[PDB]
Amino acid sequence: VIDSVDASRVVVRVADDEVETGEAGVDIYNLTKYTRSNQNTCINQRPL
Amino acid sequence: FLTPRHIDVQVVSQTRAKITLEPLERGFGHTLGNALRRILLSSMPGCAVVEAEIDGVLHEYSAIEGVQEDVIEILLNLKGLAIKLHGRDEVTLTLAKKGSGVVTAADIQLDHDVEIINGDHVIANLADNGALNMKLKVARGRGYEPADARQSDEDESRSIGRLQLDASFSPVRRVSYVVENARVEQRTNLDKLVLDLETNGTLDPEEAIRRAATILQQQLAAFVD
Repeated sequence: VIDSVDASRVVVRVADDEVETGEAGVDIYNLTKYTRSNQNTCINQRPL
Repeated sequence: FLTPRHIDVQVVSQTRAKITLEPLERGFGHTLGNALRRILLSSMPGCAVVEAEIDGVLHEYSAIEGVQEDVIEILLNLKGLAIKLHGRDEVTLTLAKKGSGVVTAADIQLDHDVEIINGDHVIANLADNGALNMKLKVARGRGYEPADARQSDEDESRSIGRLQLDASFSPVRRVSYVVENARVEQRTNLDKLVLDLETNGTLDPEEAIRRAATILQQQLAAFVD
């Protein structure tokens, strides 16, 4: 389940079925901002 | 020989409104219908957000903390607002909200001369770890104008603080006219106009025909003088 949605990053929880013993919920997804590509074009990620 | 008097305004909805002026003479019905259609789309008084200044961000490309949607998507939602200015030509509005609550068009502070038509229009999504605060500035214009053409009100110091938008205000969206038949028991060649006006709500459909009449009369007066 998603914990918090932000334009910079998004975090999600880990279910109890597919989890380890210690440190069950660990998921840090850092969304990239407007950076320069190889063709001088913009690239970004928006949470949906 | 015949002049339209005491027109009728059939308001079927807040946005879409039809009007039937008068049964005119044959030949002048289709002529005035196509003439009035190009006037309502060329130049009409409207108001929109010209610039928006945020005290938490430098440029419009970088996003902020706490807001789900991007800053560019926030500036793209301000264009869809419908703000009506009765007396004042240029007014400054504010907006501030803190907490896990979505912001809408009704979150703007009320004013005695500023009336917003839509209230269900969302702007951005918030959260508990962040908040937003900005100042809005609207103005009265005639037609479409980009941000690079109206280069004014600058002192070579508000570059990093103030952010400009693309003024694309247009109170009229769709215009449709048909030629119907009417009876007056005076002649056989009678026809009326049914203008299917689609206004976003910034102006009343009754004043749209009056404002479109004085502009056409001013253009035709050059032939007399």
